Amino acid sequence: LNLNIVPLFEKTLSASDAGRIGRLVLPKACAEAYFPPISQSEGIPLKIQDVRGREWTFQFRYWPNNNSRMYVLEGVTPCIQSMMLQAGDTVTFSRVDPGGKLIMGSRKAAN
DNA sequence: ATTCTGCATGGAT
DNA sequence: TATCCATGCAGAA
Ligand SMILES: [Hg+2]
Repeated sequence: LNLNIVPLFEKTLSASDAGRIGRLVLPKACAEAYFPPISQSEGIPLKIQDVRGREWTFQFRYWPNNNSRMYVLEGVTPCIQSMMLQAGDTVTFSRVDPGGKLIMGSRKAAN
């Protein structure tokens, strides 16, 4: 059958996202809009392939923030290093239709 | 000291 | 006023 890659959204890494803590923050709008919906704080494990085949597995989860939710992927440090990534570079998420498989990529900062 | 948690804050807009 | 995510910041180990 016929296949296509739908871009979902991107995230320009912050220091907090890029450093040692291992959590990459997702803006709520984007999280709820493009990832599986989730009803509990401690969310689900989420598998994302990269261009060169490799599956990564993060916990996709959130906490109560104000009267809403703040969202994150936990356990990302391996992947960031593997991709030689820093604050200011950018990660792009993307979906493959039909079937809705999640994949990812990144690019270096503008300089 | 250190890393991990689980939020809460407040700066930026 | 409001929103909200980058970073603070305390337990707990
Ligand atoms: Hg990654």
